[PDB]
Order: sequence, then C-alpha cells, then structure tokens
Amino acid sequence: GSMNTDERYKLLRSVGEECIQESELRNLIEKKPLIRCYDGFEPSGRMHIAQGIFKAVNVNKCTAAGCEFVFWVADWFALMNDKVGGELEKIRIVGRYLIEVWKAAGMDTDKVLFLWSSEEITSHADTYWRMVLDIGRQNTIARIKKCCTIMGKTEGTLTAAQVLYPLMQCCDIFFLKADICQLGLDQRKVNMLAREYCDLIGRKLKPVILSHHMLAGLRRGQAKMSKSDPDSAIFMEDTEEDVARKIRQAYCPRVKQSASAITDDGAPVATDDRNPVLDYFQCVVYARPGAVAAIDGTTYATYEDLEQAFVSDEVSEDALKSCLIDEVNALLAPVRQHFASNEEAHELLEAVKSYRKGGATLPLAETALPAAPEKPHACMWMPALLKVPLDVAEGMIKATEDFIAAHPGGTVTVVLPDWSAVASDEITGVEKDISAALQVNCALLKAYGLPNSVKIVTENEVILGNRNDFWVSVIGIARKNLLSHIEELYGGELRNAGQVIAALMRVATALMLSVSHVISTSLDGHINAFAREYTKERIECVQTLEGRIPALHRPGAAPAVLGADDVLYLDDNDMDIRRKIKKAYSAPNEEANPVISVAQHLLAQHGALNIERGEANGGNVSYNTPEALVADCGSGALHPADLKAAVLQLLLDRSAQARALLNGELKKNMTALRNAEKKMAK
Amino acid sequence: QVQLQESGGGLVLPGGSLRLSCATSGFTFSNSWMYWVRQAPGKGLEWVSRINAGGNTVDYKDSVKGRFSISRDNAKNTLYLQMNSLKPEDTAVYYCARGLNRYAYDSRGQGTQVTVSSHH
Ligand SMILES: Nc1ncnc2c1ncn2[C@@H]1O[C@H](COS(=O)(=O)NC(=O)[C@@H](N)Cc2ccc(O)cc2)[C@@H](O)[C@H]1O
Repeated sequence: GSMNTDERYKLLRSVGEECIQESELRNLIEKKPLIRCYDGFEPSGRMHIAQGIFKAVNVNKCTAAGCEFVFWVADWFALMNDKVGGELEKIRIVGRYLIEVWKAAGMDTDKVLFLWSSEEITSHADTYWRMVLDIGRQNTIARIKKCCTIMGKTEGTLTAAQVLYPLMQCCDIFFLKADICQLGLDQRKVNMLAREYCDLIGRKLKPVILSHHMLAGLRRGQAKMSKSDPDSAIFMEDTEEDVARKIRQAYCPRVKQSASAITDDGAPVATDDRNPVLDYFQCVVYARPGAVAAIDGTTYATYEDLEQAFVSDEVSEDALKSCLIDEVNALLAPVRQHFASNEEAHELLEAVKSYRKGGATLPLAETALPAAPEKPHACMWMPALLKVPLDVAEGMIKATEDFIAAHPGGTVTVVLPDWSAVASDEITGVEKDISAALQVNCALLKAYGLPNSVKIVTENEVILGNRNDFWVSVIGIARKNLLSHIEELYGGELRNAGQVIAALMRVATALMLSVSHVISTSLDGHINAFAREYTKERIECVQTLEGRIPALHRPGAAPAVLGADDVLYLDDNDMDIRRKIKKAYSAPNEEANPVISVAQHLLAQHGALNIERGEANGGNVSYNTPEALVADCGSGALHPADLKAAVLQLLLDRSAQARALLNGELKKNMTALRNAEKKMAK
Repeated sequence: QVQLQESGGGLVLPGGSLRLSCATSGFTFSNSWMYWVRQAPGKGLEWVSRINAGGNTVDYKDSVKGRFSISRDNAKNTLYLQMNSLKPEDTAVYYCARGLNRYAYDSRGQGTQVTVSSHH
C-alpha cells in the first residue's frame, strides 16, 4: 500500500552495499515526486544470474519505493569493449535476448524502461557528445585510466582507446537524468567521476551512488563470475541439470561470511573465506521479501540462521547445495518456460548460443579502412589560436597553392575544428570563444591570399550531417589503437583525455571527407601523423614551409619570455606593425638579421624591393635579387633604417585587406577574443 | 647525413652564465623544430627547451623557465641556448637535437659538458 519517507528510505538503502551519500538519498525521497534509478548492461553473451534474478530483486525494491528504473542496453559500449567479436549486429541480437529474459523475471513493467544506448545517443547527438568531450577536456588521462576496472580491464597495459567508454558512461549519468546510479561496486570509479564533474560544472545536486553487492564466482580461484569459466556462473536459462552440475562442483568452505572491505576500485579481491554458495543464499534467496529455505524439515527464516547451521555442521555441504539447486531451479523456471513457448524468443536464444562457437577465439572484427579517393583531395586544419603567427599562416597559404599546382584536378578543404578544439582545451575551453577565433582566423587567412577555390567546412557540418556514422567511425578507429600509441604522439605530455578524442576525431574527419593528403603546420604535424599511421601509409603527409619570417629579436639574444612584439601575427593592425618593426633588430655592415630576413621573403613574393631615398643618402634604388641586397647591407651601402621603412611599407600594404576586416566584419568577434585573452591571466 | 656539433660548455660558479651553440648540416634546419636536451650523471635524457622553425613557439622545462633562453639563426643553421643564473642542479652534458615535431626529437650531437660548482 502507501509508504512514508522513512520506510521508503530503509527499503532503497537496503539495495546497496554502499550509498554515497545517505543524507542526499533521504533528501531525494522527501523532495522528488518521481525518482529515476538506472543500471547499464553490455550485451556480451548469455545472461548471468546476477544481471537477471539478483537485479530483479533490487529493481522490485526500487519500484516498490516509488522509483522508475531504466535499463540502459549498452550496445555501443559492448562494441568498444570488444564483445561478441566486435560485431554490432550480433551485439544487438544479444540485447534483444536480454530484454526477453528481463520481461520474464517478474518486474513492475509499468516503472521499468528498456532503452538502447545507440538509438538514444544518436537522437540527441549534439547534447550527448558535447558533454562527452567536455568531461574529457576537464580530466587528465591518468584519471580516466583509473576507471579501467568498470570494463574489467587493467589500467595502462592493455587499454585500447577504452578511454572513450568511461567518458561516455559518465556522460550518461546526466543524459538519462538519473537521480540514482544503481550499478555494481565495480562501476564505482566512473560514478565518482560523475560526482567530480558536478563540481567542475557547478551543479549542486549530485547523483546518488547506490552501489550493489558483487555476486561471487562459483569456482575456487575467483571472487567474481567471469569470462574464463562458463562454470563460474549460472546462466539464466541453464537446464535444471546444468544448474545442478555447476552448484555441485562449487567451492564451499565452512566459514562464517563477513562483509568485504570496500576497495577504492570496487572490484572484489580473491579470498578463500568467500563462499559462493552462501553468497547466492544471501543475494538471490533471502533478499526477496518473504523468502525462506528448508533442509530436512528445519526451516531457516534468516540468512544468519542458515549460515550458523552450516558452520556448526547441523547442515552438510551436499544438503546446502541441494537446497540451493531447488531454490534456483524454481526461480529460473518462468524464464525457461518463456523461451520454450515463444518462437521469437527461442530464435534469439539459439542465435546467442551460436556465438559461443561463432564469435570467439577468432580474431575480433574491426572497422575496415576505406579505399583511397580517386581525385586528390588535401585537408588542412585551422589553428585554434588567438594569435596565429604570420610565418605559420603564410606557410598554410603556400601549401594550398603548391597542392593545386601539383594536382589541377583536385581539391583543398580547410576544416575549422569547432568540436575537437574544445575537447583539447585549446583556448579557454569554451565553444563560443573557439568558434569566434576560428571564424576570425579563417577570414584573415583569405585576406592574406588563401585561394578562393579552397573549400571551408566546420566539424559541426561534418558531424551533424552524419550523426551516427561519424561516431561509429571514431569508435572503429579507437578500438584499433592502443592508448599508449596515442600517448606517444604527444611524447607522454597529454594534458587531458580530450586530446585523445581530438586525435580520433581528426582521423574520422579525414576519412569522412575522403582525403588523400593532410597538410600540417609545425603546430599539428604530431596529430596528423596519426592519420597516415592508421590508414597504413595510404594518406600522405605534406608539411608546410615555415622558417621564412623569423622572430624580430636578435638571434642569440632572445628574451626568456617571448613578448607580443617579438613576432608578427596575422591579427596585427597598423599600430602593431609599426611598433614591432620599430623595435625589431638590425645593425649596419651586417649581412643578416630579422629585418633583412623579412625583406628577402617580401622580395621573393613581390619580384623587387624599392628603397626610397631622398638624395644625399644615395637616392632611390631597386633590389631584384637577395644576393644584391645582402651585399649592400654588408658593405654599408644600405642604411638599416632605409630598409626598415621599405619593409614597413610593404607589410602595411599586404595587410590592408586584413586590417579592413579587423575594423569592420570581424570587430564583434575580435572584442570577444581579447576578453578571452585577458581571461587567460593564469 | 645529419650532423650536429655543440659548443660553449664549461665550468662556472652558481649564479654564472654560459651560451651554448650548435652548428648543423645535412638537413633542412630552417624548417625544423629544434631541441636542447640534457643528461645529468646517472639519470635519463630530459628536454630543456625547444623552438619551431619561425622562432615564434618556444617551450621550456619548468626548472629552467625564466633563466634559460633558446633562439635560432636560420641563415647560419645554428641553434643557441643562453643559460643565466646557473645552479648546481643544471650540471649535465647538454645536447642539441633535431625535432621531428613539437613532441619528438631524433638525431643528437656529441654534447658539451656544463658544470656548476663552487668546489672547483
Ligand atoms: N557478479 C556481479 N554481481 C553483481 N552485479 C554485477 C556482477 N557483474 C556485473 N554486475 C553489474 O551488472 C551490470 C552489467 O555489467 S556489464 O555487463 O559488465 N556492463 C557494465 O559493466 C557497464 N560497463 C555498462 C554500462 C553501464 C552504464 C552506462 O552508462 C554505460 C555502460 C553492471 O552494473 C555491473 O556492475
């Protein structure tokens, strides 16, 4: 009937071995009209009794206390964790099979939902994935590796871009809008990560972690039901004799069972005191409201009585096992009868059974590399910087010109990385700011000479245009690479987990757009190298030609910190350029220095350089070659300040189209930029 | 092949200073990242600073930030490390290395010894 705050609480609290925090759970029961619990499941194979009967016990308690309970069928998560031979279609059969077992397990089907992760994520792709990247952005790679146990894996060592999966599970907490995470203790590390993320985004209400007991494995050298033995677990439609065989050979020491120390990772450690027969009694028999067990006429009302009787040898090992076999066979009976008397359900079960000889000890399937594009197509990522140096920008421009010249049939796309640059924490880590700076840098690059034929795309167009296929590409690429391999890209200097996803996204983008070549600056050649690596030398790496406009200080006398005035940027206005060229280093009778270097570059670009000299200083002259120019600077013939005014003149000229945009179209964005520059006080 | 030769090392007192230089050949220095790395006695190689082609992007190991300065002359194919306010912890063989990209280097010169001690 009707229940109150205190009896609702006692009931919900009894679900979990641990509850972070008890005060929050109480405040939830008092305040919230409908409480949403959730648990998620990798569809990897026949269902273990823990995910069926034991789960059903705890869900019934949750629904009794006035909760909705969501089953998150984690199809993409099983793909990322290399289940069912990594075949997504087979994983979805297993998922359908799981939903049939849960429907026969006697749960309140008015307050239980069965959601598919892929279906739900793709329906809200913009919301979900932004948060996944935001979680990765704000966390270290070390912190995410520590979540390895939620996948039954070991940190470092083997992780294979199984960094994304924990980031996703965490996103989910918020996505489902769950109030209570009601998963097993081995998930505790990612649940804590979700509570950590509330503090990062300033959300005051945190999800309550109501973690449940991890049910023990049947065989002797293991404290959890595993992938090594089919005999470590009872499956949910095991025949009555298979149930008997498994329980009969089970480890069964005559020792009283005490509660385990809650380890920080949550995964149970193997111990000889842990008796899995008694653990089944405690979790699947005595956890149901009115449950009781009986051996030879005696009826034991609580678990303590049955345990006490077994320790003092009033009940024998074979008697206790025969009691459990009966208790389990009664509980699995409804499930067997459903699969015995339904064509659809029976077919699913047969398909799942066929994957025990159909998907394992056969090399796991992985996404195939697409073939090469027929027409050559180059790709170049815009730097997400407030301050793009002129030398870098010039090299981008020249690389696109050089490509078009070499392949007149072909294409060049500049990608604006408005998703992946947020993920890697490029500026302030804020979407608004990163879009602004990319739009600004795009405009100024065109103003400095980027060909009109160059196509411009955002990640946003690419991703939202292919909501499913893009992220499946990313999952495919991620599965095929060790985390250590992506760590090597940054020489072990990865500052956040978002940088790992950024690398995967770039490759996915290069594949989506059918690119034959990737063009790299000095700032991203480490990332684009991965695209070549992944495609097995199919995609070619073109390097930009930098080093032609140097820093303006004296070589061999650099300041410890480079100031703004020591380097030419492409957002420099008239005042900036005058100021930098004024302070720039040059000296008489010297063949080389930064000013001569900038002049030699301008001479190459414009054909010649005209020094305007009032007579008495030598009058006017043109230099049409660099060798003539350095000779006159070395002889003393050309005074430093004469050259300086000539260089200054040409830099203002080349920058005229750009400086017009700085005062007009881009003035809205540039104001929003220089606030984000100051916001980098740190 | 790639050749790199360092110079400028020696013995100084704490608070002293030096300027290392590296002369290079056999590759396109002017379009390459370049590194300074060091090896203290019974320790691994560790990078000290690095600089991109245009001299506009520079990084420094935390312990030398504000005291050391890296620069390059692309015309002369030489790299420079100005070391000021030297400390005993800076004692090491300093090497000049070619950068493949911002986070990696391969070829190294023979190295130049730097010692910072008051003892002698
Ligand atoms: N022996 C056991 N006893 C009790 N509970 C057990 C158990 N073995 C597994 N479980 C729990 O049963 C659930 C399903 O386990 S699982 O199939 O390995 N799937 C997972 O562990 C999750 N990684 C899947 C997931 C969950 C939530 C998400 O937002 C996303 C993905 C988890 O809550 C797990 O803790």
